[PDB]
Amino acid sequence: TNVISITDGQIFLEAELFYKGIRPAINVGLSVSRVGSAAQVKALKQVAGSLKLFLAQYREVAAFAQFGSDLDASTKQTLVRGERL
Amino acid sequence: RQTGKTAVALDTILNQKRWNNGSDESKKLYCVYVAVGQKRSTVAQLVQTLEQHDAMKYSIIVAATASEAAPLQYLAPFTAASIGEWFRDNGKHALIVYDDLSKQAVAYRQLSLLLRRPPGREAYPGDVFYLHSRLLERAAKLSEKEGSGSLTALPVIETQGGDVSAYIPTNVISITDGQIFLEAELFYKGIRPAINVGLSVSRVGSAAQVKALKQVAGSLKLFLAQYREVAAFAQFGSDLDASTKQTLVRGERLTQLLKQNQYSPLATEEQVPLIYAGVNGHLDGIELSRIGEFESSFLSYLKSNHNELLTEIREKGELSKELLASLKSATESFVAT
Amino acid sequence: AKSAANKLDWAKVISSLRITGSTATQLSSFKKRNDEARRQLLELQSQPTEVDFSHYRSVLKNTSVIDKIESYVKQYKPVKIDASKQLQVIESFEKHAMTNAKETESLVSKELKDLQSTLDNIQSARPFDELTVDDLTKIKPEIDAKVEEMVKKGKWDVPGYKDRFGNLNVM
Amino acid sequence: SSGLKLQFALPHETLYSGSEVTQVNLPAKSGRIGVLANHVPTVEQLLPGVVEVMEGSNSKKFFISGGFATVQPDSQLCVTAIEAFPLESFSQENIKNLLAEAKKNVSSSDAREAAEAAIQVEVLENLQSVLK
Amino acid sequence: EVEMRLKSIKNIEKITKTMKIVASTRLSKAEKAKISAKKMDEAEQLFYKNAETKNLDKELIVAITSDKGLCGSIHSQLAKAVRRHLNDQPNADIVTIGDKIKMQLLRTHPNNIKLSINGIGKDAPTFQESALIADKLLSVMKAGTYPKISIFYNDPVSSLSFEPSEKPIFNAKTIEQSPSFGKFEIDTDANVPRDLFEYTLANQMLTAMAQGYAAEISARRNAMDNASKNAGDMINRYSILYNRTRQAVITNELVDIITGA
Amino acid sequence: DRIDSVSQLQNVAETTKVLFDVSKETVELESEAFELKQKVELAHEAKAVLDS
Repeated sequence: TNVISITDGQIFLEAELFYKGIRPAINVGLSVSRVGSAAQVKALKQVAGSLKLFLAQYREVAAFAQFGSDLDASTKQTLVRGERL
Repeated sequence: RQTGKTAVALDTILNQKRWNNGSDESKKLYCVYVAVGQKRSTVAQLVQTLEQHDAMKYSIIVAATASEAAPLQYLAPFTAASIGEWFRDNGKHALIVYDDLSKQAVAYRQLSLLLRRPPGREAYPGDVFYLHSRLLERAAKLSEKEGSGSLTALPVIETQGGDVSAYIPTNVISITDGQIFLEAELFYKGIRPAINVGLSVSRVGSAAQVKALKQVAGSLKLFLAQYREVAAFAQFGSDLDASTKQTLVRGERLTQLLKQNQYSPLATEEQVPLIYAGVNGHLDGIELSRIGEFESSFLSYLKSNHNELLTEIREKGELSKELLASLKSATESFVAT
Repeated sequence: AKSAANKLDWAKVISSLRITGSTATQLSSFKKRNDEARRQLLELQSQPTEVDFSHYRSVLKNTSVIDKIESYVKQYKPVKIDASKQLQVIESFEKHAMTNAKETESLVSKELKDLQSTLDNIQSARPFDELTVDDLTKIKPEIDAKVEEMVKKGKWDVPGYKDRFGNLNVM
Repeated sequence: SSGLKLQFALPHETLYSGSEVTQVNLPAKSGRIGVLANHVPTVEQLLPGVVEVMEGSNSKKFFISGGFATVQPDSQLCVTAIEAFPLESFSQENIKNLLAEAKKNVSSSDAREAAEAAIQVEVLENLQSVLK
Repeated sequence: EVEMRLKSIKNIEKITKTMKIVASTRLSKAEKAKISAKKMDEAEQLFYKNAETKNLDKELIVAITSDKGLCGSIHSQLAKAVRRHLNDQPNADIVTIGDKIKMQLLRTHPNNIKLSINGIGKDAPTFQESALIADKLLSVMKAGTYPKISIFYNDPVSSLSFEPSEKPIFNAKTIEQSPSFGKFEIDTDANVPRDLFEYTLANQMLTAMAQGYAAEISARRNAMDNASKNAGDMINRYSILYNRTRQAVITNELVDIITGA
Repeated sequence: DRIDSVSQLQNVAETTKVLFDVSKETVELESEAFELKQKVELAHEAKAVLDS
């Protein structure tokens, strides 16, 4: 807890995503760099704005795993976007 | 934390206005709350709520601030014990409600682990049970040899995460004779009271129960236990028949009903009425959500229309079969208008 | 005895099968109940319309206004008056309601008598076998005219003249 | 609707669904059903023959071993056959000569079995006949 | 005992995943069959629409269930309709199809089940197997003489929006003399009515069995799916409890060791 | 059935106007509670001044 709070951030690279084979497997929801914008590169931010929403939507919509046929088609495209990202 | 079990205590105290505020010693239960380790602002809130509803006329609230020192908090429950002795020992039936006693335990922890005494189980001081008993065991109901007075106690313990399974919680639940468990979900799920009816229990249901709630509504008490068991199985099972579904709907309306709103103590007048009407199909036919006002209307109808029968149920001490029939007539009237 | 006052309306709703659909009578019942509710609320929640000058002023040793406050309180014994201005509106409403209800009740009694007599002229006064056929045009004044009218223009058929009867072949 | 629609959807795999055609001539139970266009309201159980479904394009010939072709008033020929057949896979020599004769061994069974297999006795001849 | 609970739930989850794979394997075939079967039945339905083929009026009782023993509401809903038919028409003969429907039909009326054939839901709905089942039905006890027969068959709308819905069958008498059968003509020599009755039974049965196998494969992907969700939730809860218990045990160990020191 | 349509009106003429009056005059009696609320509010105001 002290390591997290003292740091100006918490890129909590949980093991689970690493266990899916991923070498650099950060967690999408957990990482929140407070002063990142002041160090962000604008061109990247231009695209990462949509990346953040895609990740949040993938997390929000992967709940309906066993009811995906009836899921909204736009939600299916959002899931496709989350998977691709 | 912030479960308002303190508020459950406060409402319990406020009932020392429908009997104590009269003149009846036999009805007198001179409550004495406690304040063991609470933010002094909460103390002010308690004092104001006592004065406005006119409770401070019957409640001595010994105080121990969080800003106050540890020995003060530790000795406070002993002070409440002393006050309880001074009252009950005189021969009048009195009551007590210790405040959050978890703070008292933390104070005993400070007193032991800070002076020189080696710590015990759960890192807390070894004699936690000793202190807790010496508090609770003071309360009793002496015989006519000692004046037939009593000092009924409602010690309040606190956990983390609603933990029933803890050293202080479980050890105390061995000491106290009754338990009323307040959850976290229900505390945000469905009830301002949010008292886990199934989890809650008291070691004396028959002996010393509201003669209205047992002498006539003893079947209603067994129905309370039965409907609680019924709602226990109401999670994901299918619809085997209609009997289970009917029990579920009626008991759920009953549960949405039974929560006595905060600082609104008004009881020994139509207690049985909820279960009796549910089994007799008076309220159960109403919509579940609408009961939130239907109960109020039924109570007011009993008050201004069934005034003789309702007042008798208050005073006669039992809801007789004849009074049951008159209440059935009043129930028909409530269903009608 | 406020039970009886709404008892009549509760009984009426119990028998309002002919009175169901009251568009502006349930609103009046709501107004009457709201008046009683506010009256009970004023009686219960509000303390006495008085001053606890027996001791409370003494608790204020140098109030220097408890005398003035009690003076205003006693001099404000009648803040205002009641308004029982219903003295001709009540009479006119009563007249309209009573005349209409009396007309309704007399009409209902007359309907009861007419139904009873017609049934007495039905339970044994429907000679379905030996009544003269053309006497139907006597009992039904338009039967003769329409029957002459029906065949007169040229059409010899009517819409389902035998809907419940048979036409039959030779056998 | 102009033309004539066919619904050739057998219990194995549906072939045609309301497609337009100029002829669907087929071997009915009482005869040869040469319904070209529109046809009339009459549906017939069919006999093993050739259904040269003449679409707007050429008439594909497939020796079909049974069905019923419902000539719905909408020039719809609901040919719910029991078997499917190509214009090329339904055409062969050795497969249509030895299989029936080997099946004639089954005809050596008891009376009801022979009564059943009497259909198979001439079943394979139809395909080799309509293969052209 | 929490560890055994977590591991047993994990094993049940693995078994559920295996059942899901088996469900996919069977559902591929069931859908493949139902695709053509629906069109096959629509072909003769076009005639039943071409001629209003209402059947009026020894009447069989039927249900739809494949060779599996219930999945959520696959067998239960059909069993309820079977019990309703048994109450309404106790003298109605039962056609026991597959296993679960066979067992449910044997339950109500012993004198109703006229056949007991098992393992119909072995795979996709096959034309020849369904046709032979019908031909045996068309030969067993004069089921053609059965004036009416209602197919209490699954109607899977998209995933599971179904029950054993009841429909009529146009029989030998009800095909020739239908009121709008004057539209489509028949031949005295061709003996159309009997053949139309038999083939209508065939198309209805094949389409209904294919739809029911697809719907129960759905019950193997829409009832075990709920069971998979329950296993996921229980596994998350148990994993939380065990991870908390291990951490708390280590912490209490450190506290005890230091408190000793 | 005509008799039945007349049957409901039988025991309704007894108290239709009685209800018309009971729900009218008792509701008319609310000016007393209004003026009493006025005096009680004046008492609350002055009592609060005294409490201040």
